[PDB]
Amino acid sequence: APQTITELCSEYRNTQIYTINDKILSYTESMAGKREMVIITFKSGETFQVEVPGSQHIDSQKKAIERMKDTLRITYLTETKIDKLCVWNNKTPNSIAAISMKN
Amino acid sequence: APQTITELCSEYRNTQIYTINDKILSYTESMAGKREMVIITFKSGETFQVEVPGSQHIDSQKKAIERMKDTLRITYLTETKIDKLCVWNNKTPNSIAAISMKN
Amino acid sequence: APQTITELCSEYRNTQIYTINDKILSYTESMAGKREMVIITFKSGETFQVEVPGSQHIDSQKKAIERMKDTLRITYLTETKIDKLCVWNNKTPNSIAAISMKN
Amino acid sequence: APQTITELCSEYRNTQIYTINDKILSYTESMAGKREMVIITFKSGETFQVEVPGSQHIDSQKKAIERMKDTLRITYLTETKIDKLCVWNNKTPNSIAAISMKN
Amino acid sequence: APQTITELCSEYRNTQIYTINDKILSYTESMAGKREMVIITFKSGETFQVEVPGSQHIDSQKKAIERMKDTLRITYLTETKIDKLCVWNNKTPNSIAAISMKN
Ligand SMILES: CC(=O)N[C@H]1[C@H](O[C@@H]2[C@H](O[C@]3(C(=O)O)C[C@H](O)[C@@H](NC(C)=O)[C@H]([C@H](O)[C@H](O)CO)O3)[C@@H](O)[C@H](O[C@H]3[C@H](O)[C@@H](O)[C@H](O)O[C@@H]3CO)O[C@@H]2CO)O[C@H](CO)[C@H](O)[C@@H]1O[C@@H]1O[C@H](CO)[C@H](O)[C@H](O)[C@H]1O
Ligand SMILES: CC(=O)N[C@H]1[C@H](O[C@@H]2[C@H](O[C@]3(C(=O)O)C[C@H](O)[C@@H](NC(C)=O)[C@H]([C@H](O)[C@H](O)CO)O3)[C@@H](O)[C@H](O[C@H]3[C@H](O)[C@@H](O)[C@H](O)O[C@@H]3CO)O[C@@H]2CO)O[C@H](CO)[C@H](O)[C@@H]1O[C@@H]1O[C@H](CO)[C@H](O)[C@H](O)[C@H]1O
Ligand SMILES: CC(=O)N[C@H]1[C@H](O[C@@H]2[C@H](O[C@]3(C(=O)O)C[C@H](O)[C@@H](NC(C)=O)[C@H]([C@H](O)[C@H](O)CO)O3)[C@@H](O)[C@H](O[C@H]3[C@H](O)[C@@H](O)[C@H](O)O[C@@H]3CO)O[C@@H]2CO)O[C@H](CO)[C@H](O)[C@@H]1O[C@@H]1O[C@H](CO)[C@H](O)[C@H](O)[C@H]1O
Ligand SMILES: CC(=O)N[C@H]1[C@H](O[C@@H]2[C@H](O[C@]3(C(=O)O)C[C@H](O)[C@@H](NC(C)=O)[C@H]([C@H](O)[C@H](O)CO)O3)[C@@H](O)[C@H](O[C@H]3[C@H](O)[C@@H](O)[C@H](O)O[C@@H]3CO)O[C@@H]2CO)O[C@H](CO)[C@H](O)[C@@H]1O[C@@H]1O[C@H](CO)[C@H](O)[C@H](O)[C@H]1O
Ligand SMILES: CC(=O)N[C@H]1[C@H](O[C@@H]2[C@H](O[C@]3(C(=O)O)C[C@H](O)[C@@H](NC(C)=O)[C@H]([C@H](O)[C@H](O)CO)O3)[C@@H](O)[C@H](O[C@H]3[C@H](O)[C@@H](O)[C@H](O)O[C@@H]3CO)O[C@@H]2CO)O[C@H](CO)[C@H](O)[C@@H]1O[C@@H]1O[C@H](CO)[C@H](O)[C@H](O)[C@H]1O
Repeated sequence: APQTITELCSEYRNTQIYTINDKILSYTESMAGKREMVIITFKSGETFQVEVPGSQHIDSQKKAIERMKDTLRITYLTETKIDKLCVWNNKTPNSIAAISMKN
Repeated sequence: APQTITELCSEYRNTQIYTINDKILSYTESMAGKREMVIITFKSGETFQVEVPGSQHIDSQKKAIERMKDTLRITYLTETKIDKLCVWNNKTPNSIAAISMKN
Repeated sequence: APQTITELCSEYRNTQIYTINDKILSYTESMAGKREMVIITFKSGETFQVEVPGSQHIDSQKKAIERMKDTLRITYLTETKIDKLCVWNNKTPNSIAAISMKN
Repeated sequence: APQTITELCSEYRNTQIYTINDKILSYTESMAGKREMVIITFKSGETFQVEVPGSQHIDSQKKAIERMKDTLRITYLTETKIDKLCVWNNKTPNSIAAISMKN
Repeated sequence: APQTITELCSEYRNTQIYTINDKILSYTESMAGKREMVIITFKSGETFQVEVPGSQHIDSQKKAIERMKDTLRITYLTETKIDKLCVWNNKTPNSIAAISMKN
């Protein structure tokens, strides 16, 4: 298994590490049908999503998708600095694969 | 996928953006049969619901409805300022589709 | 849909509004078989339960029962003032149908 | 339904009330197979478990077991004083049936 | 049942106690397919994982794996000092079996 977010991110195609080093500026959550998703933005202007669950996801990802949304909300609310995001860059906005935080 | 709440809200009919820019004044939660719902009010006087799950909801929305209720409670309790709500205006009170918070 | 706890509470029989305006004094939680329930008391001496799930509950209430117990715990722990409780008065102690909090 | 932890505890065999009146000293959580359990200790030296789910549990207890572990963690982390524990004394360490907290 | 993390850890093969006595330095969470996992590091330079769920896990562990990831996040966020980790040493990085915290 990978030992860092960067190492994990390299195990995939169409991914890149964004070094954020900042707390989340805005949190957006939708329960509208077909748009069950979370959107986060930063001071940098960069916007990121957790995608709507769909056929691009395998079973093992369903709970992890829910976990990521849980993490984004509590990260937002505690003003916790996110270190890095591993994101897929074939989606608009870029889609969150992994998150890291340092303290 | 949409990049902001406003953009997401535009992908639906009978929706409008309320710019709230305030913490939640009151939180009401019900486990009474056929009224399994949350109601939030603001200082502005405006009241909003998360609807009882029903036939107007698709399967993908069940977990998101529960998420929205989770978010409203923790938002309330932390006195977090809500920025915008995307709501359906063909329900009374208006029904929450999406929420945003800025920091 | 109702716009306030009081309005919601009036849609049912054997219910009444208790104006609490206080934080929870004691929180009791049981995982003993047939007594999977939460009990709360106040400084006023009044005691309230979330009933054990049973045949008086419809399916849509299962998740809401669990939510109400979640809310009672976090409310207790944060010393959050409860405003009102809608309770069923044909149970001993009185059984929680809805809760409100103002800030 | 019972109105206090003590009253609830008396509806069972092999149970006793421990008056703790203290915050949790240590929290131990295991995800090892056949040892999916939580252990808590106190300054008094007394140790308590939430048992591994097994055939001694009825269906209605599955969620309540998970709730009890949730409560123990958040209680530990907030340094919340536990008042009383209703425990089964036919297990080693004694097994948690109910918990109460006063404020 | 075991009464301490050390005692529990001894009921398994390929395990060892790491005495950490420190808060978590970094928290990494991934929802990428086949890498649904959490990684934590410490100031000591030691890295640990909660493994991706797979055939090495029995059914009773599914909920416990999710709980462990919940605990790591909230532990990280509250800067709570971990005391000990029971870890499997036949995985890279070492894989978390149990955790303890003292206060
Ligand atoms: C790049 C891509 O299409 N990914 C989609 C994936 O396709 C699989 C293979 O992609 C990789 C990858 O994601 O980069 C290759 C990695 O080595 C794998 N990494 C690890 C650590 O296992 C991952 C991983 O297995 C999956 O992501 C987990 O589900 O997959 C890709 O190389 C392979 O391509 C085949 C192709 O299918 C076939 O038509 C052609 O004949 O040959 C190609 C070259 O071999 O296909 C793999 C699956 O068959 O498939 C998943 C569903 O399994 C998704 O569709 C994924 O798309 C991304 O999904 C993300 C969410 O998980 C997110 O939405 C991204 O935006 C999507 O692009
Ligand atoms: C307006 C309406 O009745 N919406 C109900 C919806 O109906 C479907 C179509 O809905 C839209 C919409 O809701 O605005 C159109 C959007 O482009 C869609 N957006 C996206 C991003 O896909 C949404 C979305 O797919 C759904 O909301 C997700 O469930 O749907 C609606 O336009 C369509 O109307 C047809 C009509 O049926 C047909 O006779 C006629 O010839 O063509 C019309 C369009 O040209 O019907 C669609 C259903 O097949 O359906 C959902 C559940 O399926 C809801 O019932 C929705 O009502 C709202 O539900 C909300 C909660 O999700 C909330 O309760 C609101 O108050 C409800 O009005
Ligand atoms: C009062 C009562 O007995 N409630 C039980 C309920 O019975 C149903 C009807 O009750 C009402 C009510 O609770 O006030 C009537 C309301 O208008 C309804 N309000 C709304 C917004 O929907 C509610 C609501 O539907 C339910 O609470 C949700 O399940 O129900 C009751 O009037 C009706 O009695 C009829 C009977 O059906 C008929 O055959 C007889 O001959 O005459 C009566 C009078 O016309 O029966 C309804 C059910 O068929 O049913 C639910 C289960 O669905 C429960 O059993 C409920 O008991 C309460 O449950 C609470 C928690 O949910 C709590 O434990 C209380 O202590 C219980 O009394
Ligand atoms: C004491 C005991 O062995 N309990 C096990 C239980 O057995 C049932 C009866 O237990 C009581 C009890 O716990 O004291 C009696 C109480 O009045 C009941 N209280 C309420 C509110 O219902 C409880 C309760 O029903 C259950 O605990 C909920 O699951 O049960 C016990 O009296 C009865 O014993 C019979 C025996 O079966 C029969 O052969 C003999 O002829 O007469 C005896 C006296 O009537 O059996 C009852 C069920 O068959 O069953 C549960 C699960 O079904 C557990 O096995 C329980 O063991 C405890 O489980 C705890 C966790 O829930 C914990 O791990 C303890 O360490 C276990 O002892
Ligand atoms: C060492 C190993 O490979 N363990 C895998 C396990 O194998 C079972 C036995 O493992 C023990 C153990 O892990 O120490 C023995 C303990 O006494 C048990 N402890 C308790 C408290 O009950 C545990 C426990 O029951 C399991 O973890 C339950 O999930 O298991 C192992 O001794 C036994 O090996 C046999 C072999 O099968 C047989 O061919 C040969 O003739 O004799 C051997 C030695 O007597 O096999 C047992 C299974 O039948 O199986 C589990 C899944 O059931 C895992 O695969 C486990 O591998 C580890 O899994 C961990 C996560 O759970 C982690 O990822 C580690 O990295 C894996 O090594």
